[PDB]
Amino acid sequence: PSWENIKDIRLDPKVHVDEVYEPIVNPADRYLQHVSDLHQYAKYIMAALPKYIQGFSVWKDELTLHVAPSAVIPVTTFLRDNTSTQYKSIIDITAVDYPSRENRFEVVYNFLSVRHNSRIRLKTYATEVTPVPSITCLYEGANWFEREAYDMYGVFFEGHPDLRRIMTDYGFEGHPLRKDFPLTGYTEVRWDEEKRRVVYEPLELTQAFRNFSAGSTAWEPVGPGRDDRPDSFKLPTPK
Amino acid sequence: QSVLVQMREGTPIGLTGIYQHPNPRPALIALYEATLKELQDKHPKDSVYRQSIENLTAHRKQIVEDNEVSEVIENKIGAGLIEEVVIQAHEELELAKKMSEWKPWEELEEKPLEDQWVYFN
Amino acid sequence: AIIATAFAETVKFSGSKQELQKRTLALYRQFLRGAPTFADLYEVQFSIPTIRTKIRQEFERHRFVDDLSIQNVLYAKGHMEYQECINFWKQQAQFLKYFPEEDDIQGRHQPSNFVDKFLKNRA
Amino acid sequence: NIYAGGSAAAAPPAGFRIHRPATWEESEEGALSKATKYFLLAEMFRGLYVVLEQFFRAPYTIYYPFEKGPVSPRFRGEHALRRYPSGEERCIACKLCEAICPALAITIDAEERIDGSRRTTKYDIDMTKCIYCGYCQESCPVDAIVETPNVEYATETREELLYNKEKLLANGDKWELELQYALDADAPYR
Amino acid sequence: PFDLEISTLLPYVMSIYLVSNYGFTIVLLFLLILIIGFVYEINTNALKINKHNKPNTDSLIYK
Amino acid sequence: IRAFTINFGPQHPAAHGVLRLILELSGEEIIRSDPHVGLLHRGTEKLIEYKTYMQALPYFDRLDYVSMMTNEQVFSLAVEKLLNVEVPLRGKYIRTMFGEITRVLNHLMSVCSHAMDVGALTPFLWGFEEREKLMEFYERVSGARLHAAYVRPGGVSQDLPAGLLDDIYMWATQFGDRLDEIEELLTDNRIWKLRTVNIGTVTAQDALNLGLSGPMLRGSGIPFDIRKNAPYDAYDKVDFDVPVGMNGDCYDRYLIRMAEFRQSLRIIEQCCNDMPAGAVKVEDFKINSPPRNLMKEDMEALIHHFLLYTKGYSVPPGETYTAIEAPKGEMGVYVVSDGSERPYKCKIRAPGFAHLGAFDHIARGHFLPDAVAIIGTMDLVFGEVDR
Amino acid sequence: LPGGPVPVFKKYTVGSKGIWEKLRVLLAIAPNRSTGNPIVPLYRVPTPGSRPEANVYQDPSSYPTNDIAENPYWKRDHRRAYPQTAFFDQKTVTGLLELGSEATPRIADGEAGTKALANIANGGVSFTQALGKSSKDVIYGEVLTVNGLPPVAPTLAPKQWKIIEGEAAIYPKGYPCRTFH
Ligand code: SF4
Ligand code: SF4
Repeated sequence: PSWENIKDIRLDPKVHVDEVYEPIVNPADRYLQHVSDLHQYAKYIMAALPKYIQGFSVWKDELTLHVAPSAVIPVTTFLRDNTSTQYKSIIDITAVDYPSRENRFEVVYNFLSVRHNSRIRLKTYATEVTPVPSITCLYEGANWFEREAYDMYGVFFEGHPDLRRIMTDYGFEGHPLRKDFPLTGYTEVRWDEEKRRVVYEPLELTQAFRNFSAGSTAWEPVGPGRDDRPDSFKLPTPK
Repeated sequence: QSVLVQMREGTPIGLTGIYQHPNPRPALIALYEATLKELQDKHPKDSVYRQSIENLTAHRKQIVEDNEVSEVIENKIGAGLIEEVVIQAHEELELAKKMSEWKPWEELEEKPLEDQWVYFN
Repeated sequence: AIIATAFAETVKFSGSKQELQKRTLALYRQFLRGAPTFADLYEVQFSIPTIRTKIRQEFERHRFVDDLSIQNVLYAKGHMEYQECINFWKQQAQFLKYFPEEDDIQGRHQPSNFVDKFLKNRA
Repeated sequence: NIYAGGSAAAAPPAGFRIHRPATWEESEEGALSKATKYFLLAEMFRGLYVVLEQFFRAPYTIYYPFEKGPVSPRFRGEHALRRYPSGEERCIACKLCEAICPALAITIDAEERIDGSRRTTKYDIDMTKCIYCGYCQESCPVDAIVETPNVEYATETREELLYNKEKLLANGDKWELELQYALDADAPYR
Repeated sequence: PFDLEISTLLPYVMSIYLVSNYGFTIVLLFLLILIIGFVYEINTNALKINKHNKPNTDSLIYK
Repeated sequence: IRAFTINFGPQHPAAHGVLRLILELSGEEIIRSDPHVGLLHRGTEKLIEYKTYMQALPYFDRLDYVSMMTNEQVFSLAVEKLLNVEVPLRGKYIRTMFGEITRVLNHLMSVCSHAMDVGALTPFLWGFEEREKLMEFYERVSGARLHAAYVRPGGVSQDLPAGLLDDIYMWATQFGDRLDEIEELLTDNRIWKLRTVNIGTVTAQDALNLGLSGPMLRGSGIPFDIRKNAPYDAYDKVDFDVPVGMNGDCYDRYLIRMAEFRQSLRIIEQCCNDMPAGAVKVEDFKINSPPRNLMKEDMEALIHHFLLYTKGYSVPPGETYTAIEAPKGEMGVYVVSDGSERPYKCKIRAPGFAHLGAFDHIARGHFLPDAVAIIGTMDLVFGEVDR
Repeated sequence: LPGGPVPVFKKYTVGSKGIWEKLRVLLAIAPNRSTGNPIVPLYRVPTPGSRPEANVYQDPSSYPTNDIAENPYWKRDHRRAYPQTAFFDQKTVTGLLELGSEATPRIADGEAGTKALANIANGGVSFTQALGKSSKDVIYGEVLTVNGLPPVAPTLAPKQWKIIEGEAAIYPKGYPCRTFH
């Protein structure tokens, strides 16, 4: 009946099992029934708009769509406007380069059907020279996102007010997330005394940067791996 | 005539920015019949798009046409709220008009480069 | 974010070399008109025709590019730097990037021959 | 049943239709009683009474040069190099601490000494960029660098902040007690 | 005027015993002019600084 | 012709953030705004391509520096989904309830910091005090305070102490009094209710068009939460109500944050009663370290202990976007695996990024002191937005 | 109501004395309120540097994992059993239409079935040509549903919603936030 008389917890019997029996399972089975479901949707999408879809792919319930560069707006309307397909909400866009291939950058989109609790991913491609159009005509927040991945890469968004750099130095030249562009950049900053201001002098380090990815196995030691493709949607063998 | 699909000021419902649409069923079914007419006008009968949405909106319109009260019809739909269904049907009405000019039922206009959808294999 | 800022334009890609040339000409007129604003705003040490003879020679750097679309990215970058300088968005430290050569006469022994390169093993 | 299409089991739930909000006349209390709470400021004096109650209770703060807050055994602060019993430097240059310091604060050169065993010639932490990952502790097989839970080592020059081998062995000399105490509570949970 | 009327009312309150039951009547007429002079502005909302952040009252009239 | 447009904050306008923010005021009414972010922009994404996933983990508790543990969690989740591994049961619950005490911490910082930004000084200290009590609970598990070298992409760094699971219950009984106490002078509060009744309305479809999430989207009325829509980490196995607001105002965005304390405490009640036994890391020694007991005894554990700390663990190629419900909002991460041991690329979706991007759609017409109450309930900590 | 107000002798707080307790019961908003200080001989005793439970502590492990005799690694492997990134061309979907499926193939003559495969695998037909070629039962079987409905955008685990409303709610009415779950 008072705080002096309260019991402790530090001395009591606790639960004490000798050895827990945790069963082993591959964490992909719980996806599989849905994943084989998802394919039927995805093929449907290609049957829906065959003019603009180069392909679809999926890997562990992440649906990925394959759109030409001059093809973005007619897909994204349909992804917004259909009752069966209403994603309504940009989540994040960015780019990834692959300088090995001819079309250099590829532009990725993420959406979120808040009605139907689903995600969808839209990949296009663009060389640094050529554009991709802006989805700021429909998705209102996306104009901020498109403002981001401009500066990191140089990949454009045609048809876009307020296209300008962000989250970098204003007088910066080049693009950071670009595999030719070095890590420390070109220019460092110090306060010159005599100009009573800071000046932008080219790079000098005390310690040279040391990566350690030079120690690396050529073949990726992960194996080929099994599939989870549905038995409907892989090719039937002859006979 | 003209139709309204979202009362932007009225008595509130749970979703803010949306208010209670007076007389949802006739506006809803006229908004349907616009879609039903338009896609038959402008889409050639091969396409999955028109054969889907004609079937879909007809199946939706059956539930709308044959049942009266508020809280039963939307559970028969399985989408969200009544005003919300009105807005999304309005939306696909806009969509089919844009598909009339963008012509999705063609073959693909731009092939990918064959060395483009290759990641790491 | 329906609306833009004051001078920002929707980016749009001119189909012809002539329309690009028209836009660049208007753009150089915009820099040249806003140049006395810059010396007030960025409080710079030097005079307005030095700003103007830089803005001329920077376009002289890129007078001889062949492609339409490489001049298109070049025009877009120029328009963004105009967008920065017309507001307070750059600061005068970042504004004085464009004159390294003006503020300090370089220093003793600028290497010219082979030998002055060689005695400091090319700096 | 069968759903429509554009139609999951995510219908609006039971009673999602919110009530029509109450007007002036669909209110249970009198206007005089409501306006008593209006003018006489009921929820103003209520929170005033709250903070008055907190005036008459205990504070929490401690006299920091005289009392110190809680210190876990797995707390981390500045570094030290342990030694063996009968005093041997305990650091071989496995370079794991160089390999996984994600700010590259570690720099080691090391040579085979007179007797032939490997020891570290120069061991150097850049404590400007020691980011207190503590991964450098978890990366030593022979358990040489540790996390001394000192934090009160604030310097006045950047020159003082480059801990070479000598400062770290001096810290391993100094804090040897507490590092024994900490590993007597952590070496199971490592 | 609302600062000024305090200094107008200020010679009244010193002499209020002399003006028994009648300077009451005069000053109460004075106040009852000034109070409706006040409730001019509150019905015209002269200190409303209203915002043009309107939620677009007009609905989706279509087609 | 334009307004006499201002710089909002160079240094200390909104606490915990460098909010350089252009405003164009016409009647002390914002006709338009333009926040320049980039002032904290360290460029972390360029760095994280040059370090192993092993090393790449404390980039992310630097990101969103008031809720470290959800960032830790979301990168561990992205890599566990990418690696096709499964964290064990004990690991699931311990990561879950740390991700909920971090939620308690995040709302405890954010609500009180917003109250200080408005002017209420008393929660700004009453909350940070209980935050110090939670600094202690970060301290016993992992390293020091405020930056936990914790959940690994294999799961959990290490086990608890011997008695934290007890001690946190002694804390959890009194957090309810210490929470209702700060509730008592802000919730009714005609000053606060005046300042926050319809300020910054956010309609439903415009909340979706601005990509917003978390407490803001749930304040607008849409019932969406990753803990219950696309569940994980035994949030299925723990009963948990979710609050959903009514208007689009900042007052629902306040009241939902007040509610999530009451919810995340119930998390701790259903976690501390039912913490199981079992391995706290992942089962194998091929994505995280072996314990230091048996690596001095076994030959096999050394080579794993060495390769994980020189090379690191090798990841199958592919790409994932894993997004979970940070207390700020939906925080996402998009990692693109080379198949090497460095991530070939890794984007973050910081939650406040679109919140800042949706500013001048909401902030039009309002006043300049009203342009402060809008700030700290979209929670611009600015560690998030640039990076 | 299972988590409602509990009295202050079960709250682990420094409390009060007994005439001042009798004072503050009459002077408080609610009596069941903790002053925030934890109890000193209970909270954080013994210190984590000296825990007798920490003396014997080997390892947490599970039985199919730590089993030395029975398992190999490759049965309990998880990194090399990842699913492959299933990629689909425009062309292989035309293969899925006309050539059929491993559920229901449309191809006999396994020698010439390869020839019927391969031109489509080289681009003999087009997709819209296959759509005109596909029958009503084909479209309603492997493109649309059996009622010919478009597939709903599918979800991992659909979470239906309750709305808790009454005295179990976290706010009574008047307060705008509801508490669905
Ligand atoms: S804790 Fe210090 S020594 Fe260890 S990795 Fe970080 S910076 Fe390096
Ligand atoms: S302290 Fe450990 S990691 Fe560092 S050099 Fe010595 S053995 Fe290697």
